[PDB]
Amino acid sequence: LRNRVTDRYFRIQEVLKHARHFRGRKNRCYRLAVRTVIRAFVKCTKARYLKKKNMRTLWINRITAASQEHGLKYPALIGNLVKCQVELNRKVLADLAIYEPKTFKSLAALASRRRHEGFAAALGDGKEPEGIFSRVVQYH
Amino acid sequence: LTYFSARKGKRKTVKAVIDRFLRLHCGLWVRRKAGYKKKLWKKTPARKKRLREFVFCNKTQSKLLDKMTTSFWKRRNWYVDDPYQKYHDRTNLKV
Amino acid sequence: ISRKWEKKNKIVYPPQLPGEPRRPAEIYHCRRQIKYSKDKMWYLAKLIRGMSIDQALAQLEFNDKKGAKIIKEVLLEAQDMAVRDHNVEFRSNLYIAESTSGRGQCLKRIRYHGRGRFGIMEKVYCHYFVKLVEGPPPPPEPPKTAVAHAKEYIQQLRSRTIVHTL
Amino acid sequence: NFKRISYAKTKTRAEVRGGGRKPWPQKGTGRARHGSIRSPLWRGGGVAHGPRGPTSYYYMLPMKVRALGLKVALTVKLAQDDLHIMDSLELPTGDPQYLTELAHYRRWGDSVLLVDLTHEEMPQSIVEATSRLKTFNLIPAVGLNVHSMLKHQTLVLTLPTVAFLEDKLLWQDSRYRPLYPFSLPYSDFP
Amino acid sequence: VKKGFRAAFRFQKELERQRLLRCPPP
Amino acid sequence: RFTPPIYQPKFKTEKEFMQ
Amino acid sequence: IGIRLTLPPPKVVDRWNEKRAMFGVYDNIGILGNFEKHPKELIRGPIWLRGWKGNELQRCIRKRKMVGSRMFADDLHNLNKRIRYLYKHFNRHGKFR
Amino acid sequence: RGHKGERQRGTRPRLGFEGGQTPFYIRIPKYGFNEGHSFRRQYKPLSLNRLQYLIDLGRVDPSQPIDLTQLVNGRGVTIQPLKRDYGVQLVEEGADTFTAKVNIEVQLASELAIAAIEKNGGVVTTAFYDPRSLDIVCKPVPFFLRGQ
RNA sequence: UCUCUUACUUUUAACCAGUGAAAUUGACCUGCCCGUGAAGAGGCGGGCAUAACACAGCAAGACGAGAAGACCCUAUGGAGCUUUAAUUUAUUAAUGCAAACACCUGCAUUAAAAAUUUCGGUUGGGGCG
RNA sequence: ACUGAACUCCUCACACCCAAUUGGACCAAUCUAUCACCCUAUAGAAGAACUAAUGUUAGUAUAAGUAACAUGAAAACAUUCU
RNA sequence: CCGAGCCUGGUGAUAGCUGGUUGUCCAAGAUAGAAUCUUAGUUCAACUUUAAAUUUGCCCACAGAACCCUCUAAAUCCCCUU
RNA sequence: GCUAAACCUAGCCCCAAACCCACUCCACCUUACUACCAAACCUUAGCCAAACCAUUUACCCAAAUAAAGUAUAGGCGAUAGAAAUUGAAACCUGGCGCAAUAGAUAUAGUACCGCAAGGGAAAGAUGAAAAAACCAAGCAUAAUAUAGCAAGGACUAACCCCUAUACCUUCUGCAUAAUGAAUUAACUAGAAAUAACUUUGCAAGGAGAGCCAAAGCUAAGACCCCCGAAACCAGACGA
Ligand SMILES: [Mg+2]
Ligand SMILES: [Mg+2]
Ligand SMILES: [Mg+2]
Ligand SMILES: [Mg+2]
Ligand SMILES: [Mg+2]
Ligand SMILES: [Mg+2]
Ligand SMILES: [Mg+2]
Ligand SMILES: [Mg+2]
Ligand SMILES: [Mg+2]
Ligand SMILES: [Mg+2]
Ligand SMILES: [Mg+2]
Ligand SMILES: [Mg+2]
Ligand SMILES: [Mg+2]
Ligand SMILES: [Mg+2]
Ligand SMILES: [Mg+2]
Ligand SMILES: [Mg+2]
Ligand SMILES: [Mg+2]
Ligand SMILES: [Mg+2]
Ligand SMILES: [Mg+2]
Ligand SMILES: [Mg+2]
Ligand SMILES: [Mg+2]
Ligand SMILES: [Mg+2]
Ligand SMILES: [Mg+2]
Ligand SMILES: [Mg+2]
Ligand SMILES: [Mg+2]
Ligand SMILES: [Mg+2]
Ligand SMILES: [Mg+2]
Ligand SMILES: [Mg+2]
Ligand SMILES: [Mg+2]
Ligand SMILES: [Mg+2]
Ligand SMILES: [Mg+2]
Ligand SMILES: [Mg+2]
Ligand SMILES: [Mg+2]
Ligand SMILES: [Mg+2]
Ligand SMILES: [Mg+2]
Ligand SMILES: [Mg+2]
Ligand SMILES: [Mg+2]
Ligand SMILES: [Mg+2]
Ligand SMILES: [Mg+2]
Ligand SMILES: [Mg+2]
Repeated sequence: LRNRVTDRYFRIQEVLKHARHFRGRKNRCYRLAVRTVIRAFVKCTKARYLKKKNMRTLWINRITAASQEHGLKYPALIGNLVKCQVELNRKVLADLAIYEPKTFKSLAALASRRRHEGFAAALGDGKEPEGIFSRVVQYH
Repeated sequence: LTYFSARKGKRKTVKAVIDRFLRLHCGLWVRRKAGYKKKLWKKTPARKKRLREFVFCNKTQSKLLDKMTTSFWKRRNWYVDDPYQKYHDRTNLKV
Repeated sequence: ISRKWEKKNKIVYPPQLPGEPRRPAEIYHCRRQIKYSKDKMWYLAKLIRGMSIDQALAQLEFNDKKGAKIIKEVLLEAQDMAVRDHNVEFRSNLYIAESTSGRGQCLKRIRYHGRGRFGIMEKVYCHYFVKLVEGPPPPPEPPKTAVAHAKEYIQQLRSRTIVHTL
Repeated sequence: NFKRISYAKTKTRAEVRGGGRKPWPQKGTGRARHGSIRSPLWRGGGVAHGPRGPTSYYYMLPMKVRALGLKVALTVKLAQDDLHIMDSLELPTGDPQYLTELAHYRRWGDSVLLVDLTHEEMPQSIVEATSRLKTFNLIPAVGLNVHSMLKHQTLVLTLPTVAFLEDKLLWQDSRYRPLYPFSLPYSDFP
Repeated sequence: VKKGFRAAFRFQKELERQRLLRCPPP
Repeated sequence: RFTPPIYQPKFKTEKEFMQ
Repeated sequence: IGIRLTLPPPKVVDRWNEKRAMFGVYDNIGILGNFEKHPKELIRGPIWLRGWKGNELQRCIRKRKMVGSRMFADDLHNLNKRIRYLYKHFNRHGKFR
Repeated sequence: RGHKGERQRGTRPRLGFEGGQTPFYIRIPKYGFNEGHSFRRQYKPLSLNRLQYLIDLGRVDPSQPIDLTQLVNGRGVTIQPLKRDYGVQLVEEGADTFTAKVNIEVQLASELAIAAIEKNGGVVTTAFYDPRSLDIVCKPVPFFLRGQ
């Protein structure tokens, strides 16, 4: 046996270290461990997409809850805030709902106010003055 | 073919190829048309002329014949009165 | 083979300071190459795990298993050497701390089957290991009360945080 | 590598003793099908692709390349201040201690390769001194080679030796293609 | 017994770490 | 049609403790 | 576990033994010695392998030709079979044809 | 090696075999292109251009008679006695701008080459060497070592 | 035997003590209904169910396990048998012609006995095509 | 209106998601030359890397403490009885 | 374990058939056919890969590409400019 | 902490060199190892290749090289293959060989198996003196708690929540179908040419005779696996 692997222990250990926390023979038997570890790593890579997605649905759920406290629906809040030219993302709005409820009520008030301005503009077809909060800051 | 001889451990020439083909030094192989001696009575003069021709081979055919012959058959030969002497070298060939 | 259990009685601790609680005596003893299954031996080892020396000896005396008398012999030897060599005050004042069976070196034999075919029979051997500690046997862990459960549950509720937020 | 002969050999499945008969029938048993107990898969079988026989590693670089090698090595020795020229390799005493301490004083290095023109007409003093020593090595001019020069830190040549080297190495340039081996007589060569 | 030094050395280093982890120095 | 049984070599099952 | 629990005994190599110190001397015997000898003559080994190189099959043919008559019967039989096998392998088997 | 098949198992059929169809190399009729190639006489060409070059560079000496030995020693021409060379053929190439008075002995000479030699006041002769003597004349020193 | 089965004894059984195999095994933290996957799901989707652990029964499922099959097809893979398949007559027997003065030898012919080798492709499959 | 991807934008980065096949950049360990000297460097070599062949040998599991196996009775252990 | 015993050798028999073919990372990369005792295979072409040389490639606009059968469409080929 | 793991050296391999063996006594071809009575010479075949097969299909023969894979031979197919001619340098005690699944089968042709011919193993490790620590699988320490390829995202928190149809290989394509795997350790599978490409040397010449050459020649680097039939033949052994 002119050449034979002397470092096989370490090669096994590289895979096995990731398998320690598994249950059953997967944690210790290399043949089984390697297969589960490949799956673990693949899942880990694909989970990044889901993490981002799940955070956003969580934020929307929380925003919905907080809006509903003020009698406003989720689409109403987000839509009207955008129309007020305020650009607050869903993460921050959810944070505000939890931690700054007075600020959130203010934002809910603003959204509601803008919503009524929209309805008044829609009802008042033709030549009518623009809503006070409806008017938009122009950038050039 | 025999890649390694039992006696010498050398590549062997296929003698069939030597019996049928001429190698020009430039790399071209010359052959007779198949069936040129066959049933000439039933063949047109134009066809008979086409048959009585020395024709070159494909790249793929040339590559086959090269592999089936040793280096001896590929050497430059200075025959005293060679009818194919002029055809050994290429002139004004671009790629 | 390894024989580490024997070497455990060879440990010498430095002399204790006057302002220190008295160290309980520990005795390590084993029987090697018992002709008996380790799996069968396990039940008897498990039986006497928390027990005092006298309780264990009593239980073993009235057990019908082969391994019971072997453990009884080992326990008696351990009790004797505890008093003699390890300076244990009273032979009664001992309890089983560790009681374990391990595999022994085994022999392969042939078992003839009812054709040309056969099987490989294995002559089982085991080791019995015991650790005795000087002192009364420690009281068994009391069953969890309703109040303990209640407290744990409140603790869980109080521990919880607003997750995935600022 | 050119001198190398590897003497490593392993038995092929053919060469391993026994293994003629089929171990068991092909279809009958639940076992995997084998036809010899001496196949590479088996313990004590022949090797599939192991070293075969004495193997030779022999090849020749062109003569001109080898001569260029020598020239290049000499050039590099001079460029890096590792080449020294001597009128003669004559010592007052045959004591190896003398030679070592001389080299230390001259700041030659750990290892010195000394080259004389010819083996027979080597001075007795240097022969006596160098025979005992390990790092100091005495070779005739015919024995000069790239491996030795690279292995030794310092190269020491005699003035006869330097003239000899120039002649032999420069002959390689401005020579014809050989009609036959140079061992055979020519008009001008020997 | 496999010829080589590097693997044995690496393993000595591993055992050293294991000994240190099992019995930490004061 | 029929396959005959194969016996293991006897030495395998005839091993004893070394003393 | 196939790893040793102790370091192997340390290897001491005398880089300046006579064999290593005088390695390569006379490699240029021809070019520096009026071509009286070829460097190939300095090769010490089997009769059939002196200053010649070839693949396994070529080597076997050469061995059979040169020292075949002096060989032991069993060794000669093995060489015959080896040539016979290598013939079939090199001529009839492979990827490129 | 690709997917499992004859190629992948390493048992791919011989060069020239077309999988059953009559092979290309077989299909073609035999013709005597190489009928007596071995028994054909071959002559290495020496252009007047090359000869002039050798004279100018001093490789050959025009003061003495120029022969096969002289040409070979000058290394102007390489003659292989085996491979069925029968000597040197003097060829008309470089007839113009050949200005040398030489006594040359060649195995074959073209009309124009002879004319070129004679114009400059030189002498050309045509000689025959059999394979054995040709070997001897081209490499005299090895022959002398033979002892015969 | 059955209508139509019953009772008892022995073996087995189950429990206690001793000794202690085999086929088998990707890993399993190993549910149900409907659907999907050309059939077919413990594991996929929609519903439902669900503290966790033995022991004894059972054979509906795990296309349950081990070989050994039977059917169809394939290989320019085998083998046995037959002949009015092809190639032979080395062998045997007889005959004729040489040689030799009936036998032996050489050549040729006729038979017996064998020997070597094969049995293309399409058309349900088989016969006639 | 809103939700909704690896699409697109955003901050930073970029060779870093095809079967067979083909091209390239690295490289574990071993031996050798010369280094290096708590384990390495540049080269030259080669029996140079195994989650799979009802693979080979060895160890140990699963089924499984399962299937299965064994000693007629009393007694002074003289003996007698069935 | 007899439609032809067993053992050894030839023998590493042969197998277009079944199974297997061991470090890391990146890149390019898919379905016209012909012949064949041939359709479980191979050879040539087509496609694919690499390196090299040189100029066009693709997309395309006018113009242009059949009568007969009594009918016949989406289209195709060719193709400057871009 | 059990079972275990670990080790270095018995020996072997290829060469070189050198031409080996051979009676204490007694017994030993009869049923060998039992004191003592009336005849040898004789074409190998076949597998295999020819993609079937039927002629045919390399196999030492007097020592390198070159002529030359040339002349020749051949279902002129697969393939086989000279010679004339040239010419050969000689320092044994070495190893970019193996190190107990390796290297011999070998601790031994023993034990064991078979009527016989015949097949044929396994394994050992203290120290100068015995007149002196940790690591495979399997387990134990230490059984288990709704839910589901056994994980991943996570989380204060093991589980609960959400996401996720094992791996390999095969079939024109598909996996989820079928094949293979109890697990661990060790062992176990790409060998070479022509021609091209890349890098040097020299250059109308290159090459350390032969060979090639209308920029070529010389040298180097870089491409061609493993296991498995039923068979066939030869020589033995068996009623
Ligand atoms: Mg029986
Ligand atoms: Mg064999
Ligand atoms: Mg099985
Ligand atoms: Mg088998
Ligand atoms: Mg076989
Ligand atoms: Mg071996
Ligand atoms: Mg394929
Ligand atoms: Mg296939
Ligand atoms: Mg039961
Ligand atoms: Mg029981
Ligand atoms: Mg079993
Ligand atoms: Mg269903
Ligand atoms: Mg479901
Ligand atoms: Mg049950
Ligand atoms: Mg299932
Ligand atoms: Mg057949
Ligand atoms: Mg056959
Ligand atoms: Mg989104
Ligand atoms: Mg992204
Ligand atoms: Mg994108
Ligand atoms: Mg990118
Ligand atoms: Mg390997
Ligand atoms: Mg492994
Ligand atoms: Mg395996
Ligand atoms: Mg059961
Ligand atoms: Mg029972
Ligand atoms: Mg095979
Ligand atoms: Mg890509
Ligand atoms: Mg045909
Ligand atoms: Mg076919
Ligand atoms: Mg096929
Ligand atoms: Mg155009
Ligand atoms: Mg065949
Ligand atoms: Mg061994
Ligand atoms: Mg062995
Ligand atoms: Mg473990
Ligand atoms: Mg779930
Ligand atoms: Mg299986
Ligand atoms: Mg009889
Ligand atoms: Mg009888």
